[PDB]
Amino acid sequence: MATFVELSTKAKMPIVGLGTWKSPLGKVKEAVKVAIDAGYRHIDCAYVYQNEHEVGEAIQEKIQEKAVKREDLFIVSKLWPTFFERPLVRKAFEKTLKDLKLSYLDVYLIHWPQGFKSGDDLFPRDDKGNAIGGKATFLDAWEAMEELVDEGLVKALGVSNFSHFQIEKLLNKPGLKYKPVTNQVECHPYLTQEKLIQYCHSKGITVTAYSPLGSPDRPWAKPEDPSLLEDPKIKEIAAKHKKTAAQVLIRFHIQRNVIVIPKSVTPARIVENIQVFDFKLSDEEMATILSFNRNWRACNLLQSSHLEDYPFNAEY
Ligand SMILES: NC(=O)c1ccc[n+]([C@@H]2O[C@H](COP(=O)([O-])OP(=O)(O)OC[C@H]3O[C@@H](n4cnc5c(N)ncnc54)[C@H](OP(=O)(O)O)[C@@H]3O)[C@@H](O)[C@H]2O)c1
Ligand SMILES: O=C(O)COc1cc(Cl)ccc1C(=O)NCc1c(Br)c(Br)c(Br)c(Br)c1Br
Repeated sequence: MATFVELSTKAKMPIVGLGTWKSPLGKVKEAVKVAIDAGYRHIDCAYVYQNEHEVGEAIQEKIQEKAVKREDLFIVSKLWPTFFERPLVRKAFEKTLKDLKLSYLDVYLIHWPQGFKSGDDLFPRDDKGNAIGGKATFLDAWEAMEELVDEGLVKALGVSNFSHFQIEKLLNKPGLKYKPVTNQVECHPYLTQEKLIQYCHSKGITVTAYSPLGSPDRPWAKPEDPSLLEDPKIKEIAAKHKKTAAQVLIRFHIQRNVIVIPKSVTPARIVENIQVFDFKLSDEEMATILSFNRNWRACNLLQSSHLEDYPFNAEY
């Protein structure tokens, strides 16, 4: 189904993908199967979601049943920041690839720019809940990740939650073998990322929008927190096309040429979320939606600010 966004490597990244954060075991498998049936080809995964082994089962089921070919799939995973020391990059990725039951990843992302204490405690923190840093940096990680590409275990590298300063830091590293093909960040009408998107696009870096629906199931959600799916102005635009709010929030990205990865394990929503290629938001509707920016992050902590390379203090 989906149209694509051309990467700098000329690989074609499907513009709508399936999110898998918090997709439970015993539902993520069916989620993936339904999505591939509905025409999804891009699946967004991560080591830290601890459900890649169930994602792997589903992908293998559908390739073996002729529903899809491996080369038409676009599989993305992410390296967690406790594994930034070189030998741990390899062991984490190998766990990821084995779980996914694949011979290669299409894209491997640095999940978060700050290094955390190395090892298999994924969330090292002090008593007060603040992150514990490790000395390895995202540049150390990138180095070991470039080997995976040399060996063809990964077709391309990317970053996630990077501000333009840290991408500059990355692109200006003397000795860089490969460049990031995407920057995966939170993006939606409340956090429109105009400056970051402009920046990345000018450096030949695509943007992948995460939490496009305002991530309404996030466990740290307060009832006073803004809710994009219930936003009357968003709902007004959807009604105007006889579409759902989710469909408008997804199509918003497509029209900015931004890749977008709504998560669902509900078959109807998964199908709904990819029916976004039969309407168009007008120029005035795009303008209106863009105006909703209030720099609101659904995904934030301030529990790791004390570490170097915190991405959200910068303006973009
Ligand atoms: N790189 C990063 O740091 C990072 C951070 C956050 C997220 N992620 C990626 O981005 C993906 C998407 O973001 P997200 O999971 O935070 O939240 P999201 O996709 O904005 O929203 C997910 C929530 O919306 C519900 N939903 C999905 N479609 C719907 C629809 N059509 N109508 C009403 N509700 C709907 C889902 O419910 P059901 O599942 O019950 O259907 C789920 O509760 C993640 O799954 C993950 O792959 C990456
Ligand atoms: O990546 C996903 O799909 C799910 O993302 C999450 C899931 C949970 Cl339970 C809690 C927080 C997030 C999240 O904010 N991720 C982006 C993010 C990460 Br990563 C890290 Br590390 C830090 Br520090 C900060 Br701040 C932020 Br913002």
